[PDB]
Amino acid sequence: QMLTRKEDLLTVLKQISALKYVSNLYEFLLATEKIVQTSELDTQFQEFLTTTIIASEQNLVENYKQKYNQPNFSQLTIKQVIDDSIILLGNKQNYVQQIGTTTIGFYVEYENINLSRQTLYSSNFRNLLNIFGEEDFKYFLIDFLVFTKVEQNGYLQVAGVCLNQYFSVQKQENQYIYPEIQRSQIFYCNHMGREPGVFKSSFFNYQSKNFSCQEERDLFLEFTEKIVQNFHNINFNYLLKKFCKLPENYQSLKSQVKQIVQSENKANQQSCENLFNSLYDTEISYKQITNFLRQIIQNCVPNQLLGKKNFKVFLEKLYEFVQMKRFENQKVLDYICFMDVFDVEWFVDLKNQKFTQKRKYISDKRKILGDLIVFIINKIVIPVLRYNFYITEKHKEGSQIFYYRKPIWKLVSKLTIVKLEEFQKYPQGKLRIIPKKGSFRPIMTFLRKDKQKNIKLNLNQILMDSQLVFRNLKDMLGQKIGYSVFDNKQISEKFAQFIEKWKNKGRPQLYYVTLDIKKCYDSIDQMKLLNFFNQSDLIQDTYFINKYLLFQRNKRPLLQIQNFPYYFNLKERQIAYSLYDDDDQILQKGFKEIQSDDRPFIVINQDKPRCITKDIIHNHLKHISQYNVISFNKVKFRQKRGIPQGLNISGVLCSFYFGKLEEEYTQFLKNAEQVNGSINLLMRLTDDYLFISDSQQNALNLIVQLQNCANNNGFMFNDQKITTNFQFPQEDYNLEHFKISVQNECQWIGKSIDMNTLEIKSIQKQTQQEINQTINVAISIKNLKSQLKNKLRSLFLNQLIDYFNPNINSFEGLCRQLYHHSKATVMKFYPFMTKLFQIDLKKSKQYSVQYGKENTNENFLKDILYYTVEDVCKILCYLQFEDEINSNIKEIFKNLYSWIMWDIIVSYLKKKKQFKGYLNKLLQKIRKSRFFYLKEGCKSLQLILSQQKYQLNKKELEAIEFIDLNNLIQDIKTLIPKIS
Amino acid sequence: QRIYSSIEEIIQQAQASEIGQKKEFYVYGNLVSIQMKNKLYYYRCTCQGKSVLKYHGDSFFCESCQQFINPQVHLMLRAFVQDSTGTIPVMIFDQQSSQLINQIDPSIHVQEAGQYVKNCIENGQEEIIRQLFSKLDFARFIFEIQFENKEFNNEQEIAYKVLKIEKENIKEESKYLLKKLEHLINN
Amino acid sequence: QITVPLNCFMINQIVKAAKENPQAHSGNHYEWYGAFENAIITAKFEFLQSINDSPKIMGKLSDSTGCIEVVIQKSKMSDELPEFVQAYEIELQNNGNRHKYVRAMLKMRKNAQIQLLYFSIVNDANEISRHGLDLCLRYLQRKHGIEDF
Amino acid sequence: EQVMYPRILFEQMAQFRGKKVTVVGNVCNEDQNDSLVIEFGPTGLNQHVVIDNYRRVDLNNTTKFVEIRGVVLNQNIVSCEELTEFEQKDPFDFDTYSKLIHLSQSDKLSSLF
Amino acid sequence: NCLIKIINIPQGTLKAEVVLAVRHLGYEFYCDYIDGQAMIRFQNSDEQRLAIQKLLNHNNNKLQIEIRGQICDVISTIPEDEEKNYWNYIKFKKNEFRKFFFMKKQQK
DNA sequence: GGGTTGGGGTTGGGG
RNA sequence: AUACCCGCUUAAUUCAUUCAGAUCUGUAAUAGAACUGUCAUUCAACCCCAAAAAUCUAGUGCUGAUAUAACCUUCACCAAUUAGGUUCAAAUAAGUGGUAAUGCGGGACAAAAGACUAUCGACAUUUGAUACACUAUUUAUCAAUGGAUGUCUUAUUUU
Ligand SMILES: [Zn+2]
Repeated sequence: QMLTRKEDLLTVLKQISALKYVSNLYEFLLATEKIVQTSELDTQFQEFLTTTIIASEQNLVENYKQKYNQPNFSQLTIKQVIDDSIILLGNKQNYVQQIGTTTIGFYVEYENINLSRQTLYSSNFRNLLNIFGEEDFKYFLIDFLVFTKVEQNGYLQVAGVCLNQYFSVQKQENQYIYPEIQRSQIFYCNHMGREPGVFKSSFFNYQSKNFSCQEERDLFLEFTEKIVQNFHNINFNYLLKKFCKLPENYQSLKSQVKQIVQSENKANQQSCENLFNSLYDTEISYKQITNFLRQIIQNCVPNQLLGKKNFKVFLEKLYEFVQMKRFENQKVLDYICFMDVFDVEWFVDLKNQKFTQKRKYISDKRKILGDLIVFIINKIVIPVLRYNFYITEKHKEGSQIFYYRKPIWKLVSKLTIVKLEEFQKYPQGKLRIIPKKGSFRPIMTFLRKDKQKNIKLNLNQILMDSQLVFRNLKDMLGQKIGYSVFDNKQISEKFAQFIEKWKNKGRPQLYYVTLDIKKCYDSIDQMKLLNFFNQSDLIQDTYFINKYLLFQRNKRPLLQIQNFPYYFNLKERQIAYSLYDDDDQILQKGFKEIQSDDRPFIVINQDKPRCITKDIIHNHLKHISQYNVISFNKVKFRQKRGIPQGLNISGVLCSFYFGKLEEEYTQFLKNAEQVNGSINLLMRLTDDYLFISDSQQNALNLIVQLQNCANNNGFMFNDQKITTNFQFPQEDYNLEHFKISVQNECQWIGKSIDMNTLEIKSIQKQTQQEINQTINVAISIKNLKSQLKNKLRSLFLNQLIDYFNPNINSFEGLCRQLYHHSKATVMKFYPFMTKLFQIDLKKSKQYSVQYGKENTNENFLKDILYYTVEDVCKILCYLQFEDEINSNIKEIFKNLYSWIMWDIIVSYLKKKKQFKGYLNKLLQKIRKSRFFYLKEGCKSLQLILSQQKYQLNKKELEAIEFIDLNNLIQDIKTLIPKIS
Repeated sequence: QRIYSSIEEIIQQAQASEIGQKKEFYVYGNLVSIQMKNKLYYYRCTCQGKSVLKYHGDSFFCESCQQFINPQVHLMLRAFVQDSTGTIPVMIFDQQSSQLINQIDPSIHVQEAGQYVKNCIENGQEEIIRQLFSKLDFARFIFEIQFENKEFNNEQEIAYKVLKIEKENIKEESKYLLKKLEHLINN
Repeated sequence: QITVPLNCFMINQIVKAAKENPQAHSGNHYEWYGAFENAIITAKFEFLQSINDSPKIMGKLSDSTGCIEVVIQKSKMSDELPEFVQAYEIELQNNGNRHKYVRAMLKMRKNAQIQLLYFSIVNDANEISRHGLDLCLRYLQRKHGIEDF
Repeated sequence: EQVMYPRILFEQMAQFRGKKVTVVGNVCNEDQNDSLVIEFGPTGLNQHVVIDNYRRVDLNNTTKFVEIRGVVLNQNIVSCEELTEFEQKDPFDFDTYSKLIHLSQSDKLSSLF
Repeated sequence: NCLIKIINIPQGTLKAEVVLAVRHLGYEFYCDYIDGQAMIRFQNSDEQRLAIQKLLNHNNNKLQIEIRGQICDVISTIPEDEEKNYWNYIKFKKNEFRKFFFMKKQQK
C-alpha cells in the first residue's frame, strides 16, 4: 500500500466485495454478443460506451446473452419502454429512475425536476435501445448499476438501485437506553419568584413502567412524599448565605446601578466597565456549588432510599457532574457501574431472579435504580440549579461553565437594556446576553415556530446562492477588496503561493500591515445596501437537491490483501445549487466545480424550490432591516444602523457591503500599486484586515488614504497596529481614532507569520489553558475503537490542512508546523485518554475479550496510537510535492514524520509518567520505529546512489536537504535545533 | 337512501370550489398503487394525544393526558382511487385501511394492524408488506369521499379524504348507471 | 387519458382503421370517439397457446362479438412467478376446462401485438352486464361530451 | 374465423334458426340427465327454454345459472357449444338483463354492429 | 433431620440442574448424586422443615420437584441404615481431605 | 382523525 | 503496611427577594406589609463557514538493535523546575506552584515461619467446558487445587 493517486474508478469499484460483476458498457456489450469488434458506430457514442460503467451483484452476462434474434424491435418509444420497466418494479423503492414518479396502476406522469432524465433520452440511449432490444433494455435498467460520464471527474448513477439506501443504514439493547440527563436544560434561565422554593410549577406544587410489581412504586410514592415535606419545610436563603453568598457591597451595587439607570448620561463608560468586571467577579466556586448541592441532597432524600454506600458514591459523582464542561453529559451507567444493587434493603426480590440468574437480577435492579436516579436529578437537581443560578460561559474564553446569581444577572440585563441606546406572520427573534470580556456583546436567535425556522432556512439557502455568486465574481475579479472572503484556506493558499513567487523573483523583504474594524454588523446602511442590491447581478434562479458521494480521505487495499467491505468510503455530503440561462454544465450537473483528486461522482434528486428574482430577497430585507420585535423579555426596540447579529446571513451581507465600499477604495489603491509595480497583496475578513508590501512608503500612504475614505462615513475601530512608524497625517488619524503599536512577525486571528521567511504558524499555548474552555470527551459504550480512531483523527482541525501544502516550503518549516501541531494535539488529547483510561476494563466482555488479555491498556492504546501514526504517514497525499514518483523517499519521508510523532509522544508520555508500567512498552515501540528509520535513512543513501532518475528541482533538492542535514546522527542533532 | 356521482364531476366541482367546502359523494371505483416511500403510520395516545412529547427509545408520554401510556400507532396510507371516469390521489384513515388489511388477511386484528406493520418494518419484514400492498390493487368497492379546498402554508391546494369504504353491489350500481344512461338518452 | 372499456368488435374496427388510415401528424395511439391507449374487457378466457421461445403465453380471449389474442412475455425469470400470479385463478380450478368469464386489462400501442396486463375471473354475469352497459354509456358520454365540450 | 354470438329471447323467435347466438339462464327443471334440461332465461318465470346440455353437466359443482351458445331449435332447444356455469351468490336482475339486451341491441349495439 | 433424597431422577442428569432446582427454594445445601438418586444435606432441621413445607404439594400432598421438565418425588424420612451409610461416606470425605492435606504437608 | 422533520455534536475562525 | 489508611461525629439562621399590578395602608411621596404568576412549553442547540468519518471495522509493521546519551527517586496528593546519581537498569534529594474539611479510637510492629491436616474429599485457588448470562457481574458441576484457609509469637534487648 503506497498511497492514493488520481483514481482508476473501474479498479476502485471492482476492488470492493458486494458487487461481483464490474465492467464498462463497451466490453460488456462485446462479451454479450450484442456488439462485435467491427461495430464502428458513431465515435461520440463509442466514447459514451467506453466511459459508461456498469456493475451488478451477479455475473448475469449469461442472462444477457443473445440466445436468439427474432428481429422485430419495431418502433417502441423509449418513454414507453422506460414506463414499462418502471411498472416492472411495482412496490420496490429507492432506485434512481424511480425518482419523480407517479405510479398509477399501469400509467405514470412525470413530476418535479430531474436533470438526470435529460441525461437520459439521449441519442446514446436510443442507440442502446436499438442494441439491447425490449427485454434486455428493461432488465438491464432494473438490475445493473448504470454509471455514465458527463464530466472529467463527473459520473452519473442514472439507473439501478440508489446508492443512498445501499450506504445509509449506518431481542436487542443488552443495556437499555437509560434516558439522558438534559444538562443543556440548565442554560439561560431568566426567572425569579420572589424567593427560593425553586419551582411552584413543578411536581412540588408520574407513573412507572417496570418497577418491582408496584409495591416498590408505592414505597417510591411514600419517599416522594417525604422529600416533598422536606422541600416544603427547608429554607434556602440561609444555605445560600452559607455557600453562595452575595457580595457584601450588594446594596451599594444596587444604588449605583439605579443612579446609572437614572442619569448615567455621558459620564458612564468607564464606571460601567468597572462595574461589569466586578459583577463578572461574582462567580461561585465549583466546590462551593458541590457542597451546596450535596447538602440539598442530604436534607431531603433517604440514604436508605439510595443505599448508604451508593448514596455516598452519588454524592461524589455530583462534583464530577458540576465540573464537567458544556456539551457533555455523564451517562446513567457512569454512576450505575459504581452503584450497588445490594446496599438497599427494601429492594424486592420478586420471583427470586437472584436464584435464577443473579446477574439478570442485578441488571434489572440497575435499570430500576438508574431510572430512579434519572428522576431525582432531572426533576430536582436541574430545576433547582436552573431557578437558583444563571449558567453561562465567556465567549472569548470558551466552554468554561460559569455560575452567577439571578439578581446580579438581572441587574446586568437592565444595564444592557439601558445600552440599547444604539405585512406577514412575523419571524420574531430572541435576545441572549453573551459575555465576551469585562464587557458584553450579545447575540440573537429565531425560535418557537416551525414556519419561522423554515423561512430562516430559506434565507439561508438564498443567501448561500448569493455567497456563491459573490465568490465566483470575487475569484474572477474581486468585487470586494479582492482576496477577501477566503473561506478556510483558498485565498490564503493563493496569497501565499503568489507572495512566495515574488520572494523567489521580486523582493522577499516586505512589510506587513494589520488593520481592525469594530462592529461590522452595525456599520451597515439600509438604503445604500438596497441601492447596491438594485445592481442585481443575478435573476432567474432555481434549485436542485443534491445526493453526492465521493472520495473520502483513506487508502484502499490492493488486490494483494495477503474480509468484506461494501461499496462506500466515498462519504456523502449535501449541497444546494443555483441555475439560470447560462452554460449547460450547470444545467446538466447541477454543480459548478470542486477541486479534488481525479475520481468522479454525481447523483441528483428531484425537488422544485422556487426563487427566481431578487424581489423576494427585497421582501425579506423589508422583513429584517425595518421591522424587528426581538424580545429579551418584553423589549421591542432595536438599533437600526446595521444588520442584526445572530442573523444566519449577516456575514455574507457584511461581506457584500464592504464589497461595495472596497470596490471604490481598493480600485483606487490596487490600481495605484499596479502602476507602481504591484509588490502588494491584501486580505480582509468581516472586520479584520492584513496588507503586505515591500515599499513601506507607498504602502503607508495607501494605509492613510484607505483609512481616510473608510472613516469618511462613520465607521470606527481601535486596536493594535503596524510596524510602520509615523507618516504624521497617520499620527493625526491615530489621535482621532486609535492607538498605534509596532511589532514584527505579524500575528493574526489565530495564525501568525514570520514574514521574513513567510513561515506561517497558527498558535502555541499551555496545557491547562488548552484543557480549559474547549475540551469535550466522548464515552466508551461499545463505541471505543471508532471513537478513538476518529478522535485521534482530531488532527481534523488544521494540522491536516493549511500548512502541508505550501508547495515550496522547506522541510524545516514543514516539520516545525508538524511538531507544533503535534504538541497542541497532545495538549488537547490528554483529557481523552486520561478520562477513558480510568475505566480501562480488563473485564470488558467484548473489547477486552477480543483483546485477549487483561492488560487492555497496553496493547489497545499501542494499537490506536500506532494506527493514527500510520494514518498520518499515509495522509501525505499533500506530499506529492517531493515524493510522488521517487518510489522510496515516500517511505523515508513518512517514516521521518512518524519519528517526529513518536518523539512528541515520548516527551508527553514522560509527561504522563504515572503510567510507567506500559509507558516503557510504548517507548520500546517508539525506539523500534526510531532506530529502524535511522537504518532506513542510511539505506536511502545507497538507494539514491543505485537509482538513476534525478528530478533536480524537487527530488534532488530534498535529497540534498536530507543528506546535508539528516546524516544518521545529524538528523537528530539538526532537527532538534529545528525543533528549537 | 344515498346518491352517487362520477370522478370527473367530483374533480370539476372541487376545481370550481372554494376554501372550507366539504361535500360527500359515493362512487363505485377501486384502489390501486399505494405509495409507501413516506412513513406509514404516526403516534397518538389512548386519549388522542394532540402533541405527545417525543422521547427517544420509543418512549411515550402524552400531553393531553400527561401519564405513562400504552402507545396508539395509527397507520396512515396514501393511494389512488380510480373509476371508468377518473382517478384521484386519496388518503385513507387508519380505521378503514385496517379494515381493508383485515379483508386481505384476517390473521391481523383491526387495531393490531398498525402495531404489526411497525413490527414488520422495524424487524425487516418489508417484501411481504409490499406483496400484500400489491394484493390490494383493483379492489372494487363503494367509496364515500369528501374534499377540501384548503390552503397548506400560504399555498392553495385541493385535498381529499375518504371516509366510508363499502363493498360493491352490481345489482344496484348497474341500475344507477343504467338510469343515468336512460336520462342521457332522453336528453 | 383514462382506461376505457372495450370489446372485440370495436377493437377489431380500431385495428382495421389503424391498418388503413396512416393518420398523418398522429400515430402511436388509437383514437375512437376521442382517443385512448388502455382498455378493460370482460370476456371469456380462451385456449392457452404455449409459445415460449422469446415470448410467453399467447392468451386468447373472446366475447359475444369476436375472438382476439394477446401476449405475455418474460426472458428468464421476470414474468414466470407473476405469470402464475395471473394464472392461478385459472389453474387451481382443476375442473373448469380452460374457458371462463373473466375481466382483464390490455395496453394498446400502434404495433401488431397486444400485451396482457392484469387478469381476474368473473363469477357473476351481473358484472358482465355491468361491464357492457358501462362501456356503452362511456362511449355515449365520451362522444357527446367531446363534441359538446 | 370470427363467429358472432348475439343475445336473443322468445320475443325473437325469428333469430332461432341459423344464427349462432348466446344463451343464458337459470336451470329451472334441474334435469339429472346431465345432457338436457329446462331453464328460464332472463325473466321471472315461463321462459321455458330447452337446453340440450353438454353431455356432462356439473349439476352439483356450481349454482343454478348456466350460459351456453349455439343455434336455437324451433322448440326452443339449444344445441351445445360451450358451458360457462357460474357459482352465484346474488342472482340476476332479469329486468336489468332484458333492458340491456333489448335496448343496446335495439339502437346502440345496432348503431355499433 | 437435615437430609432429603431425590429419587426417580431422569437418567443422565447432571448435578448443576438439580442444585439449581434446589436453589429455586433459596436455601443453602449440599448435594451428592449417585447412580438416579440425589442425597441432599441441609444445615439445620429448621431449614429442613422449611424446605419440606416449600416442596410439598397439597394437590397430591407430597414432596415434589421439577427435574428437566419431569416431576420427581423426594423423601425426607431417610432410613436409618441409609443415613448411617451417608454419614460414614461424608466422614470418609472429611478424613480423606484431612489425610490429603496431612500427606501434602508430609512430602516437605 | 393527521399531515417535511428535529434535533446529534459541539473543533479553528467571525459575530 | 510508614504519615497515612480505616471504624466511629460534624457546623451556625432573614446573603436575597425582580417585574405585571393588586389590597394601595404610606401617601410630603415611598417606603413598605404583602398576595398571585411563572418559564409560563419547559424552547433548544447562536449561527455561519470550514476541514473526517474503520462503517456491521478490527487495517497489522519497522524482525529489538542501541540512548551514551538515555535512565533512576524524594518530599500528605498533583504539576513545573532543579540538581544528584546510574549507565544498566536501579538506589538521590531539593525547590517552587497548585490540590487535599473537622474531633475520638483500630490497622501497630516494624514479619515470616513454627506446629496443629487445625477448619476442610463441606474448604476456598485459578484455568477450561456446560448452563446461564451478558456493554461495569456471577452462577453448580468437571477436572486440578492441595495445605484454600486460621490459630501463638517475633529484640529476658540493645536480637
Ligand atoms: Zn394522553
